[PDB]
Amino acid sequence: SMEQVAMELRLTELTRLLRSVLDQLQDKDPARIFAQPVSLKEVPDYLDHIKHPMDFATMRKRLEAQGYKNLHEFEEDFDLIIDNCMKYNARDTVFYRAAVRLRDQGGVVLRQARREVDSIG
Repeated sequence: SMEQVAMELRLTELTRLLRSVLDQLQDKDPARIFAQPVSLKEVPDYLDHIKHPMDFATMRKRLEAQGYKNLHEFEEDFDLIIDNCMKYNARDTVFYRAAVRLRDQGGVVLRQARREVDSIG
């Protein structure tokens, strides 16, 4: 149908906007701490602690399959990156501190993303 096409164009355009959001958030992680999944070879107990691992590569895979229907779903995944790190790692670690800085800096980017998503529809 023509409606299904129009819906698909909307999803494509959301995917375009989320790709730019993802790039801007990942720039706030210059150490690449959150770039890839925590290695289960290197942290073999990880899944005993963290039930839903997340990282920027995993988000990018979902994004490119157009697997984010709305901004809320994308934000859920970004918040998992931060929140998983802040639980597994202690306050006095470079990992925890990296997550706090990513959260704080990312907030700005996400605030305007929400306005753009609503504005453009």
